[PDB]
Amino acid sequence: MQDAITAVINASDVQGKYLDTAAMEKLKAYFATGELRVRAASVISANAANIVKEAVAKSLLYSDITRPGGNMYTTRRYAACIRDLDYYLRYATYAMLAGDPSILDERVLNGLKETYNSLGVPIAATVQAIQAMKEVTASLVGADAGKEMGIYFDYICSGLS
Amino acid sequence: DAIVVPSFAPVKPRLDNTKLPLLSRAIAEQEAKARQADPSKPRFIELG
Ligand SMILES: CCC1=C(C)/C(=C/C2=NC(=C\c3[nH]c(/C=C4\NC(=O)[C@H](C)[C@H]4CC)c(C)c3CCC(=O)O)/C(CCC(=O)O)=C2C)NC1=O
Repeated sequence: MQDAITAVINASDVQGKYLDTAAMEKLKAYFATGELRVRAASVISANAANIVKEAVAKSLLYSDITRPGGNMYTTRRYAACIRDLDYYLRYATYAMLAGDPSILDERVLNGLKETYNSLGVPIAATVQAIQAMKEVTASLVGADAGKEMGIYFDYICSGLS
Repeated sequence: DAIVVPSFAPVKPRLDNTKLPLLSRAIAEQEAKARQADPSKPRFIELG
């Protein structure tokens, strides 16, 4: 398992060395910014439904995707699409709290591109929907917290593409 | 003994039309306007 503090600990364990000053400083930075990250994460969870609604409205709705034959034409596909965005956001916020991009790669980005390719989901459309979520999440979270959230959101998009 | 005018040979034109400027504009317009929204119709969001 990987977290920001845990990854510093894991690197130190591989060395076998006692805690270095550089390791202490990096861990201190994680301790320092945890407050802003925590408050924003709570806000994200509270307004999670509104965020995915805003994202599909801004990117994935009123287009050919939701018009016939667009991989969202049916209610089953639409429900799976909003569910997929919801999972993307949930594991992304998990990782944003953790501070480490490794967690999302472990769960969200493990075979995700292959699965989407097999099912015929548009990779680009998913990426643009993720970016639209990034804008909405930045608006709700605020600039300081949203910038941190944006980095891990963008890591998810990079894994997809 | 040769025939100066043996027969008049048909020629295949080199320049293919529907690439010519006027038809090309019109072909673009008909295609693009068809893909766009249609005036005077009740249902337009249903169409793919
Ligand atoms: C094949 C199954 C299927 C259906 C049916 C379907 C419909 C559908 N209805 C939509 C919107 C909508 N649907 C309604 C529905 C209603 N508002 C009302 O007052 C009524 C009570 C009610 C209908 C009689 C509204 C208001 C919107 C627009 C939402 C908005 O933009 O504010 C949207 C999102 C906007 C878009 O088209 O991109 C879809 C996809 N999609 C599907 O995949």
